[PDB]
Amino acid sequence: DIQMIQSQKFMSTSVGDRVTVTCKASQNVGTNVAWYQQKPGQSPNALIYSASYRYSGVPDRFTGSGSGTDFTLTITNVQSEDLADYFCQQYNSYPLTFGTGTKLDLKRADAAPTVSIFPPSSEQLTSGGASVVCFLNNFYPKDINVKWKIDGSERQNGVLNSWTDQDSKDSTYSMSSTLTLTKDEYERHNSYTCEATHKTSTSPIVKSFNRNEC
Amino acid sequence: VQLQQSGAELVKPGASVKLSCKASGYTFTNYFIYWVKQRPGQGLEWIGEINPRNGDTDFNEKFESRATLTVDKSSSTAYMQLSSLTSEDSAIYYCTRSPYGNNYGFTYWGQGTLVTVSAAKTTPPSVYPLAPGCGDAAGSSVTLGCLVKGYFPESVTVTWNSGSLSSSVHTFPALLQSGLYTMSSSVTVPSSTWPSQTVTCSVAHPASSTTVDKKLEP
Amino acid sequence: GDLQCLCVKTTSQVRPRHITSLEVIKAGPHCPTAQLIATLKNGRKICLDLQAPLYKKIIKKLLES
Amino acid sequence: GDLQCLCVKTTSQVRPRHITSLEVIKAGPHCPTAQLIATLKNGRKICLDLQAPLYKKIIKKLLES
Repeated sequence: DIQMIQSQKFMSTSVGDRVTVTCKASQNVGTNVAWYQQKPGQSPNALIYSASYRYSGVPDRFTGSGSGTDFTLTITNVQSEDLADYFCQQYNSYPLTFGTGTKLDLKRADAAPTVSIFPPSSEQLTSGGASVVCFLNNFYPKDINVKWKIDGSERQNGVLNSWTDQDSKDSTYSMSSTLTLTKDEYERHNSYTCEATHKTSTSPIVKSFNRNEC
Repeated sequence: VQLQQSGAELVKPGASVKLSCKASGYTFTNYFIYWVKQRPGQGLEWIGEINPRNGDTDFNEKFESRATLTVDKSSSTAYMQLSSLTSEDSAIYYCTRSPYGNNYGFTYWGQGTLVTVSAAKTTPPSVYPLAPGCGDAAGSSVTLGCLVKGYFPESVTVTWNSGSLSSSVHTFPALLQSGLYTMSSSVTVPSSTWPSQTVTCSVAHPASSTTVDKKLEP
Repeated sequence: GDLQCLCVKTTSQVRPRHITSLEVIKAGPHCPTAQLIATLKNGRKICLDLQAPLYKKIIKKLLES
Repeated sequence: GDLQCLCVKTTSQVRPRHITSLEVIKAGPHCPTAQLIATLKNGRKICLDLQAPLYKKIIKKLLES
């Protein structure tokens, strides 16, 4: 066990930037280094070996550097496809050691969260509960706050949200506002509105539905 | 596929879990096999290697006891049991390969198998349709979702119409709700023609083996 | 993706003045990595290491008789 | 105990015209199968079968010079 110190773990750059994944060795390995590419929610693909020699079918953009205890991974031109994760390796002493990882984000056209209102499921009246969701997608940055409006008031009984890892074609996150309310309190109230305060618009964008008719 | 893998599942602390791995070609007997688990929070850790010809290994000293490798020349097969779990064994396992036998990085990997430690109450997946209707619905691209909550164990995948518009796909992570999980998904689709075409979200949960696909209309 | 690599493991013992050819097969559609096969005096094919200045030094011992 | 076989797939279908050189390697210690590689006229290598009597078909066509 040696460990490979990765100084940067969370980075972000534009379309066509030179990036340097910092990876320094605790003890000497001697050129026996490897860089990988972990696709979001996919197996790490073989990138390059010995901080110089590239594998079969690897684009010219990738370039390794340094030897011994100091190594560096550089990249010339980046595309929407090149957005992923990159890891560090050493192979000279068993047990063989990895690292931590260094993610990246591509900078492009900034978006406003296109929110849609969704009435609770028709099966929710045959199970015991409520499911009010406002799906928001394509926005920047990942930092947003969820607010609600019911009959003028608000509830925060069980609003559980989750952010997606940005798509490899638009580079924008998506959040879902899941509710876990009861049946009785739900039926009593009428108007249902979900508020989303963000930098994209001064006033929180909402979408409301009436209990009447629907 | 050359390096397939087993199904994803969870088990109780202090137990045993047996994995599987197959290969294709002579690129088995000569090449050294490796096993690694992905946290994925902290990072990657090495378990050990194993010669296919002989049987000689060389595990990691920190995770030696929580390891057991038996390679069978049956059909290029490689198994791994786990000697007593804890709670940190919550990591997705891989069955990797290397091009120069036991050195020069890690070429082939594989799909993987997700393993967690908790042993809570098992629950089949709950699927609920989420469509507009009655409101406005008018626009250029009306997006829709399908809620898949209240399930156990993990491993879940939902696909809309087998892939009608794969551009800007959405996959909302699981949330631990009441000893179970809460998952959701959506996709983008033009409002050019909606009241005509049929759309069904195909829900998979191989951990408990259940499939529910519901029709969507306003 | 039929044909595959022609090497397995590196060799420790290296005899600078006992070799003839050095087939340096670069990465291709077949083998995902480069190759350094040498032919011995007796005709025995072996693989070598890339990283280390093996060849950097071996060349001389081949070129200077 | 290094040096892996070059072939993984047998194959039989091929053009008897578009080819350059062919060789057969004996079942050595490093490679147990009967190797039969042939260098393509375009710059690639392909393998063949033992009991498939189509290897002879091409040999003859090359001596016609």
